[PDB]
Amino acid sequence: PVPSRARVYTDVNTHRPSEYWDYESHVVEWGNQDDYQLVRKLGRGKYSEVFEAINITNNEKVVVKILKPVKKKKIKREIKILENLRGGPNIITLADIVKDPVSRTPALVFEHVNNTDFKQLYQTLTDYDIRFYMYEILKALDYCHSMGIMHRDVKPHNVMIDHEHRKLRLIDWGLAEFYHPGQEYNVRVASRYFKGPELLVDYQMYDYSLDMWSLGCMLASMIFRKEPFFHGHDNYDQLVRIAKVLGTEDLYDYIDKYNIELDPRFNDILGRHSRKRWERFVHSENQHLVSPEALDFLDKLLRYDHQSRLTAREAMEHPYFYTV
Amino acid sequence: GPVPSRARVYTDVNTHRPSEYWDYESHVVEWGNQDDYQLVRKLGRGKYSEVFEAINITNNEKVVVKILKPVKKKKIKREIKILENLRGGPNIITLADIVKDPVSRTPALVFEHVNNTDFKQLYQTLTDYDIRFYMYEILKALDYCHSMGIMHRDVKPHNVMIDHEHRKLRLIDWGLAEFYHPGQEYNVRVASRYFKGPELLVDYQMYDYSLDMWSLGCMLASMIFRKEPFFHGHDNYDQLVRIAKVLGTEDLYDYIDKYNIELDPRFNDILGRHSRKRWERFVHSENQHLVSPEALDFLDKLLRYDHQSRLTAREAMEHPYFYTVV
Ligand SMILES: CCc1ccccc1-c1ccc(CNCCc2nc3c(OC)cccc3[nH]2)cc1Cl
Ligand SMILES: CCc1ccccc1-c1ccc(CNCCc2nc3c(OC)cccc3[nH]2)cc1Cl
Repeated sequence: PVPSRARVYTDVNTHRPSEYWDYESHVVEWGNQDDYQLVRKLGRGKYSEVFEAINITNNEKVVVKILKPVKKKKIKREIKILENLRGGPNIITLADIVKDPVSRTPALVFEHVNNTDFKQLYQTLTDYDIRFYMYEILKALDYCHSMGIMHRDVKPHNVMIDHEHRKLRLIDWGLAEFYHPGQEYNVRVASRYFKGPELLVDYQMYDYSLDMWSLGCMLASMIFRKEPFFHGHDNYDQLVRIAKVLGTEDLYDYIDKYNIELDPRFNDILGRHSRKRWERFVHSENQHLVSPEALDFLDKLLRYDHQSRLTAREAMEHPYFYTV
Repeated sequence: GPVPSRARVYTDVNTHRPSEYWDYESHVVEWGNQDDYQLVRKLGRGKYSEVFEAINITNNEKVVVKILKPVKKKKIKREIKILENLRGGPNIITLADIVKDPVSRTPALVFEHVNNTDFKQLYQTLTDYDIRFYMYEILKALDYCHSMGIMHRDVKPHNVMIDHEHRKLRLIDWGLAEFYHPGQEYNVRVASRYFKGPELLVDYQMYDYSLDMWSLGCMLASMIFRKEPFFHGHDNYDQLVRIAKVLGTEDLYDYIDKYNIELDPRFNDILGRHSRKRWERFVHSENQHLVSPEALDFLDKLLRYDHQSRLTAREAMEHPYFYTVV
C-alpha cells in the first residue's frame, strides 16, 4: 500500500523527547485505594467497570475505573496518555492512580462528571445544542491531536455530558495512541458503527482523521435521528452500509489511491451502489436539526479518503459553528 | 509491666484486611526460572543477601537481582509478601519477578533497575533544595508503606538508592519489614545501630511506624550537619548514651516513666547525666548552607524519645521545611 501521513500535527511527537510518547518506559506510581470508598457502579466497558466513589480525605465525589488486567502495556499507554492530556479542554481529568491493597487490581481515579440521561436529552435537544456540543468535542479533539494523540474510540458512549452545566468530557482513552508519521497501527480499534473505512479495508497507516470519521458518524446519527447511522452487523457488512450511502465508485477510487488490497470476504456482499444525496435522510422527525450548513459539514467529514476529511481545526471554522 | 502503646495513624489497617494480606506464613510463592536473567556484576551486599545488576535476556532490559542467603524461610516469605503488597507504590523498589536458579535452588528476587549515583564526592555538591527534595521523596515512600500497614524497620542511607540525573529515589531492602498489628510485641533487634530508635535500645517492644521516623531524623541530622553518623554508638547500649548526649537524660527518664519501661542495668555506669543540647550547637562553617530555622524545627519534631510525639510521615510532609518542593 501507498504510504500516508496526517495533514496537521504530523511531527508533533517526532519533535518531543522519548519520555513523552514512550509509554512502555513510563513508570506508574500506584497509590493506596484506601483513600476512596466505592459508592455505586455507573457504567461498564469490555475491560473496565466504572464506579462513583467518594474521596474520604476531602469528601469529594470521584469516578473510579477498575481495569480488567488483560494487557500490561495497554494500562501503561492509557495512563501516559491521560497524564499527557491531564487538564486539557473537555478531556476527562485523571486525579489518581491506585490499587486496592488485597486485590492489587489497577484502578484509575478521575474528576467527577455528573451524567445527564442520553435518552432524556435526545428529543429535547435543539439545533443550537448539537452545534454547541459538537464544538466542545472538537475542542477536545484538536487538543489531543495537537498533543500527538488519536482517541480511536470516538462514540456517544465515550462522551459524557452534564447538560445542566453545559459541561462535556471525552472519556475512555484505553484505545488511544500516539501518532507517528509512517507508523502502521492495528485496525482493530473503535466500535463497529464508528469504524473508519481505513480500518475496515485494513489500511494501517491511518491518523487523527480516523476520529473525524467517527465524529461524522455521531453527527449524522444526531441530525437525522438515526442511531447508528451506518448499522453494520459485522466489520465486513459495516463497509457495505457505508457504501450504500457514499457509493462503490468512490470506494474503489479510495482503495486505488492507496493501492489497498480488498479482502476476498467483500466479494459476495459489497455489490454496486450509487452515491446518495444527504437530503434523502431528512424527514418530518428530524428536519428541525437539519440545515444546508449541517449537511455541508457532514459531507466534509464522511469521506472515504482520510486525507480529504476536515481536520478538527478546519471543522471548528466551518459555517455550521458560526452561531456558537 | 510496660504501658501499652499503638500507632497514631493507620492503627487498624491490617485488622480490617483479610488473613490473605498480612498472613505471610500462609502466602504461596511462585518461583520462576532464573534462566531469563544473566548476572552482570555485584552491586552490593547484605548480611542475608547479595545484590547484582543483571540483564533480562528476553527484552534486553537491565534489572536488579537480589540473591537471598536462606537463613530463615518465614523471613523470605515475609519480604516477598510485603514487596508484592507494595509493588508499584511511590518510590518503593519494584519487585518484577521471583526466581530460583535451576541447579542452586537459591531464592532470588528480581527488581526494576535503579541507576545509583556515586554518593561519594557529590555530598559536597548537594544543596539545601536537594535535601528537601529527597527527604520529601522518602516521606512519600514511608507514608505509603505505613498506609499499607508496613513498618520498614531498616531506614538508613544504604537502603535509599538515588539516580541523581533523573531525580529518582527508591527505598529498598524490605527484609526487616513487618506488618503492623496494634498491641503486637516486636523483636527490638531490628534497624542498623546508628539508626535504632530509643524504643529499641530500651527494649520497648510495642513500637510502630514511628520507629521509621526516628531513623529518618538520624539521616536528616547527618546530611544537614555533615556528621556521619549523627549518633555514633559503639554498641547498642552506648547508642542510647550518644542520643542522651544530645537530647539529654531528663527527657529520657520522662519517656521511660510514661511507658513504665525497666532500664537495663547495663545502662547504670554509662548513661550519666546530660543536658538537653540546642540544635544550633551542631551548625559549623562546613554545613551552615544546609541549615535553616525550618530544618532545625523539622529535625526537633522527628528526633524525640517519645515515639508517639514524633511527626507521622503525613504530618512531616506538611512541615514548612517542604514549602519549597514540588
Ligand atoms: C448533542 C450531543 C451529541 C451530538 C452529536 C452526536 C451525539 C451527541 C451525544 C448524545 C448523547 C451523549 C451522552 N453519552 C453518555 C455516555 C455515557 N458513558 C458513560 C459511562 O461510560 C463508562 C459510564 C456512566 C455513564 C455514561 N454515560 C453524548 C453525545 Cl456527544
Ligand atoms: C546521608 C543520608 C541522607 C539524608 C538526606 C538526604 C539524602 C541522604 C542520602 C545520601 C546518599 C544516599 C546514597 N545511598 C546509596 C545507597 C546504596 N545502596 C546500595 C546497594 O545496596 C545493596 C547496592 C549497590 C549500591 C547501593 N547504593 C542515600 C541517602 Cl538517603
